[PDB]
Amino acid sequence: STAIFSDRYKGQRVLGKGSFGEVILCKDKITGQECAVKVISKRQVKQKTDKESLLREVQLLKQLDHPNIMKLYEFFEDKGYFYLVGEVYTGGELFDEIISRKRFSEVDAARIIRQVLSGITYMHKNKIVHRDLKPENLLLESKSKDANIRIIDFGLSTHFEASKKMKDKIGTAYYIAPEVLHGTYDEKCDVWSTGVILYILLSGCPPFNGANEYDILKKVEKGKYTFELPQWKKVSESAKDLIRKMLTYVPSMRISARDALDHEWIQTYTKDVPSLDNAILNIRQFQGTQKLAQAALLYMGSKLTSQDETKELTAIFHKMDKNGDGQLDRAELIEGYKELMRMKGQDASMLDASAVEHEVDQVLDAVDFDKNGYIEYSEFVTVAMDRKTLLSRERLERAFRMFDSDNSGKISSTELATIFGVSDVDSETWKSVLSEVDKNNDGEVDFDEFQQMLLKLCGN
Ligand SMILES: CCOc1ccc2cc(-c3nn(C[C@H](C(C)C)N(C)C)c4ncnc(N)c34)ccc2c1
Repeated sequence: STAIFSDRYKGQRVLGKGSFGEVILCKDKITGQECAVKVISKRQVKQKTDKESLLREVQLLKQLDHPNIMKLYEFFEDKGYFYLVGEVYTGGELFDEIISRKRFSEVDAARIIRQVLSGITYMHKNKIVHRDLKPENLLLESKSKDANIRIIDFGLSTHFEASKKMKDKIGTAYYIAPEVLHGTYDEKCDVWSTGVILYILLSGCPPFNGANEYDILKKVEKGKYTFELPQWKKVSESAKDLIRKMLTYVPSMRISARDALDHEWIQTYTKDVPSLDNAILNIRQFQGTQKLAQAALLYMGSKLTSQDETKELTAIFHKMDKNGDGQLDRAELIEGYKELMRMKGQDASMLDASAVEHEVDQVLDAVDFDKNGYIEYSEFVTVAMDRKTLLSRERLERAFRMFDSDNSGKISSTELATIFGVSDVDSETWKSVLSEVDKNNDGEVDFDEFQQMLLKLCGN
């Protein structure tokens, strides 16, 4: 009688890893409506509150409505997962659209920040705090150029513990309010994060920066920042005054979301403004660096998952092969692949039996052999996993290219230091690894070299 997610929805495709879980594009089996489902693994994420409190929050968020906040439609739960079913948005992340623009002025910044403050104000009225507000939580509603910003992930932080794994942690330290670090926080922390994002939109650099996560956290905690850089000369006084008010240390003296909406800067500039060319270049650099460290971490992770899943799948099938001749049929292959999912959460794309039948067919319709006869599972295993190895190898490659804006084919030692600082790989550890692959003292690596470093940084 309790509703089953897969009874209602089929998976179309994965949309990536978000905070607390993967997101999958799904479709209602009856009505045909498309949805973006965030699937949270119960094993991998400790809850902060009881079930009663989670349920009550979900019920509230189902009834909330605001143009700058993601719409939530449905909530499911079974033995291992939460399924959070929201509206699909196709505009991508705000910053990925900002990097691909000729001009960007304070008028562009003010319109974006007004949308963010508007969504935030509304949620604070409803006593919902974000805590983790950052640029990848700002999606554009569509590919249209006038598109509304939809803030994602309101509600989650209250109920779920943040990951301390670096794959999940990257990019977060720049944005977290000081009082979150120390444990006594309330809705003002969201003004702080919004202040950091605005600082970044108008200069291209984080106001609190450092060589690794803990050095960023130290800057945040002392709370000092300056507008002394060159690009701050191209910016109105009123913009810096707002930022000062939003990055006020003691939360009770910090400006509220609502009072920020009535600020001179927002009033004036969301109604003869020079472009901010110097900020577009730095944000393009900043985004590129952030995106490649993520891809570096996700690539290392999927290689670790592959090692785990390759050995496990082989063992499962050996048990199944009773006669010991290596011959299993598609139905057994499906049963073996299902069992791998029975004890693993990395394929949130494999939501049910029919997602797995199709995925076996795809592997099978590559290995060439017939799916109505018996099969050599050894072969099947070696192709199934690579459809994540090659798949992930290609996603790293693209971010390497994206990062290499001069198409030089290479990343300097200085740039590696920056990528590995953001990735929290120890300086001595990656230099050590660099030495084992770059024996010419070029002080630069090409893609395959950079890839070899990462395999050596995840025990290969
Ligand atoms: C209470 C929070 O419940 C939800 C439900 C669905 C969610 C869906 C997304 C989401 N994530 N993504 C993919 C994004 C990015 C590619 C835009 N990242 C996380 C891989 C989306 N793309 C389009 N529309 C969406 N709604 C999303 C993010 C947070 C969500 C939170």
